Amino acid sequence: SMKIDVVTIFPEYLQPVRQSLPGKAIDAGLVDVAVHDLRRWTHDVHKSVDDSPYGGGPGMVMKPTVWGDALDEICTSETLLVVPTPAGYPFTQETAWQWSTEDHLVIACGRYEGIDQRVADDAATRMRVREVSIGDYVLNGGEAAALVIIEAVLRLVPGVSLLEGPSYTRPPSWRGMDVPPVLLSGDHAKIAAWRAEQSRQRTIERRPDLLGFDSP
Amino acid sequence: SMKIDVVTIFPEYLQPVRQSLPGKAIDAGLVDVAVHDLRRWTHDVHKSVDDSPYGGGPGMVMKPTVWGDALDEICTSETLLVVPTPAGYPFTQETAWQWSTEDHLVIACGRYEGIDQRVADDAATRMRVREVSIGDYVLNGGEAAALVIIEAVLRLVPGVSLLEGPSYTRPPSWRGMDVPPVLLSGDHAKIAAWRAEQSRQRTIERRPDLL
Ligand SMILES: CCOC(=O)c1cn[nH]c1
Ligand SMILES: CCOC(=O)c1cn[nH]c1
Repeated sequence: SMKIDVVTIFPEYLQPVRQSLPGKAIDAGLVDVAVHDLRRWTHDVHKSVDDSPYGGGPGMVMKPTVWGDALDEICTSETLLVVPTPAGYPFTQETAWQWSTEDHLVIACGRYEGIDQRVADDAATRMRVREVSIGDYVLNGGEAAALVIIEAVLRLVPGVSLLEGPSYTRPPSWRGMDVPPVLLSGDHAKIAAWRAEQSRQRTIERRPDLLGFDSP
Repeated sequence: SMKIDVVTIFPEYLQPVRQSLPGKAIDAGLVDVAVHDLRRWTHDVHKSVDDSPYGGGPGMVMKPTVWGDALDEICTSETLLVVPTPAGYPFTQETAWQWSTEDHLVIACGRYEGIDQRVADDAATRMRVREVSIGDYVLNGGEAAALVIIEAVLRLVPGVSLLEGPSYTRPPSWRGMDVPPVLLSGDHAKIAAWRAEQSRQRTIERRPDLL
């Protein structure tokens, strides 16, 4: 069974929920997901986890010491350490398929200004490290990106190109709008053709990059 | 004050949590977020929300009569309707900035196989509709994508290029590794030039597509 550990200063936010895809996986016994409060590894009364950046700039950077103790306790040399960040290598469907065979994923959630770089540098001396982006926008912390990665990966676990065109179900006419009649005909070959053409025009319009063309 | 309505068959999973950024905004009174269970608008005892695809194929497609009623109740002509889908236009930082000044966002979460296309086509005749992808991977449903979109938009509400390089804070030395000396130099022109070169090298290595 696969084990996923998540580390965050917002533990309530990432606590697993029974009625969800990861919730079902856990219940089928196919995965163990544990959430850890980063503040468990702090010593001071005020339990501080970040500080102003060396060299100046906005916001705060998470301290290396606290992350060091957390990952020392949670990770082994076998661990794949996942770190969401706007500056990461791209997380894609290939990435999801690959991670779906892993024994132990640890996901380190940190603020967007970053965890002190020495943390990832240190971890890399003992385990495989993957800093990754799920897309080109900014989140305040890695938490929401962790939830996307967990969804993408777990649905590919055993036992759990081109854009898709429009899809339709009953009734065949609704508010004066009809389902494309080819879909009603039962001709497998004609239906395959119409769907291919629909996918072509959608991909060219919305995602020309996928077909090897310049973006808008 | 911004209003966000989220429509889903997984209401617990999407319930706001106090200990989060969206939870802070809500308690600060900068947004009101409302989560609705789609099953509220079903017709039968089974609370059916999908049905087999015309033309055949795997998976199921969400019913137009059910989503139709739900959006009639929730949306107004001022609504910007958001539909996460792998087939969408890309959601980017530019998109988040645009939506951050909207009065009413409604986010329709469905399974990845899709919602009957006539729902969006119908809605687009009396309100603004945006189908968007948050990245090139497959989720079972739009729920996690909605959390990401809400996160990116809300942090841009008042009150709540190249890649960024490495960042550092105290202590100066840790486990045999020193913060790069130039950052403690007090030469802020040189610091900006060093950070630009770090950004350039990191972008070459991790995202060469951005050049
Ligand atoms: C630490 C925050 O991380 C992000 O904002 C992100 C991750 N992927 N895309 C954006
Ligand atoms: C309705 C399911 O939505 C997705 O799978 C998705 C959205 N953006 N990237 C993937």
